[PDB]
Amino acid sequence: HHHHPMKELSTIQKREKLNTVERIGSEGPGGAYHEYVIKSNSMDSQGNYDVYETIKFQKGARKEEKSQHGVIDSDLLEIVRDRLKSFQAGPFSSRENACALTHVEEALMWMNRRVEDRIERNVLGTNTK
Amino acid sequence: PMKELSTIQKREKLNTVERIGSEGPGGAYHEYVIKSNSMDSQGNYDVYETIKFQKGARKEEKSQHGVIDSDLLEIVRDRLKSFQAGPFSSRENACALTHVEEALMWMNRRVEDRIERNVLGTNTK
Ligand SMILES: Nc1ncnc2c1ncn2[C@@H]1O[C@@H]2COP(=O)(O)OP(=O)(O)OC[C@H]3O[C@@H](O[C@H]2[C@H]1O)[C@H](O)[C@@H]3O
Ligand SMILES: Nc1ncnc2c1ncn2[C@@H]1O[C@@H]2COP(=O)(O)OP(=O)(O)OC[C@H]3O[C@@H](O[C@H]2[C@H]1O)[C@H](O)[C@@H]3O
Repeated sequence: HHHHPMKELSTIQKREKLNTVERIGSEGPGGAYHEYVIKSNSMDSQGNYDVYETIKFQKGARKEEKSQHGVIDSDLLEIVRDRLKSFQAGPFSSRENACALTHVEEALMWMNRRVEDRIERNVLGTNTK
Repeated sequence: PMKELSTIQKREKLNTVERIGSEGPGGAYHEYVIKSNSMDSQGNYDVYETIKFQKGARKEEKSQHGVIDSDLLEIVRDRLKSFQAGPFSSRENACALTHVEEALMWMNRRVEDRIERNVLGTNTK
């Protein structure tokens, strides 16, 4: 349904990118964006994107008022973790995937570490340092 | 038919994640659902989002287009940097961000290795 700047993310990958990732909206809680669109570099025969998917993040903490519900970052990393685990058990494994997986799991471990630190201080879900 | 992922986080999880469909190319699933642990007043999920991955390499025929893992990590990267520059920063975020960026760098290395071996977009080791 979508026809083909500052908003596009500058990615680590530079060559042969499948998609562009773009931040949607304005800065919100914490100074972060809470909507992104992943869109193909390819057109269909009449100029629509082959891929145009939106990701909406939980906007406004859980114990704070008026919060839009959505995805949280650890969910995305858990998906990527499951896919790399699968590729590693399959026919096209690689050292690079492994290194990436280990780093993804440690990123997830640090995100959980943040969750538990905020539980322990009784600030999880509030607009607090 | 749970198909639910065993996550690193074990407490206060906002959402569950599920693999949808069957194993595909390379032995991986290409569709996932992120689903609330919370319901609205009539039992519907507050969050029900689906992520469909590029299934079957870009150069082969008969491929379903979609997202690739670098996109998800690039989004999480941006978000963490924004949080880091903002009011509610943390060491934990900084460590997670550095690990996310290194994961992204290892993913690029695969891409660049497959470009140099000139197998990118094909079903080869
Ligand atoms: N790695 C981070 N992940 C999320 N949020 C972060 C991080 N680092 C800093 N923040 C900021 O602290 C607040 C409290 O977060 P929290 O208590 O952990 O939140 P949550 O219950 O999981 O909700 C999540 C939503 O909260 C809102 O505020 C957040 C942000 O402003 C945001 O809009 C969220 O998208
Ligand atoms: N970290 C990995 N990321 C992706 N794919 C991986 C990884 N590790 C191993 N694989 C396997 O090698 C094939 C060639 O991948 P590729 O040549 O790099 O890329 P692609 O053209 O972007 O297509 C992408 C689609 O390809 C299909 O096969 C893939 C997998 O079987 C998959 O269903 C993809 O969803």
